[PDB]
Amino acid sequence: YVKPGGTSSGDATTAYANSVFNICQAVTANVNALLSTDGNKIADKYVRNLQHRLYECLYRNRDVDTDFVNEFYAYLRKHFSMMILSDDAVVCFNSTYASQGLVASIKNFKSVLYYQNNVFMSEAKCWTETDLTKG
RNA sequence: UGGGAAAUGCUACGCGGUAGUAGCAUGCUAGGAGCAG
Repeated sequence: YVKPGGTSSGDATTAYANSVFNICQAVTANVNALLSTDGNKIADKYVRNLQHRLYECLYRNRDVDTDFVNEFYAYLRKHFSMMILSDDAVVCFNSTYASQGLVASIKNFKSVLYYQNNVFMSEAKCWTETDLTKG
């Protein structure tokens, strides 16, 4: 037969490929969440200036810009920490930021998967934990 | 007339080598089993 696509199982680099794909999904959810917030009601200038610079570096500038890449990566490390196995993830994220939609949430992931993978994540499958004593 | 070396044995000490014994740690290999995505 002819396999249209998708990963096989019996090769040697499946776990690493899935991990990279997972990280890409998370980062693009964060980018989408940040750019769809009205800039007239943001917090201290820093983040709103960051949003402006982000749109510029995304759609206007042609080649790569190293410093802003470093800055955004540092921001993500500050407010969005991930531990990643092959397609299994746990995220510890600042809640007050996600309240105003400055970082990801489950609705952003649902939208990203719907338009980038052609599957519909049902929110009854994910889980959200408020306490930190229990892991 | 206020001058002494070696060959033998004993004992003690240390080193070296040899063997045997025991312990410790590790590195490899092989075998078998279990868990996870």
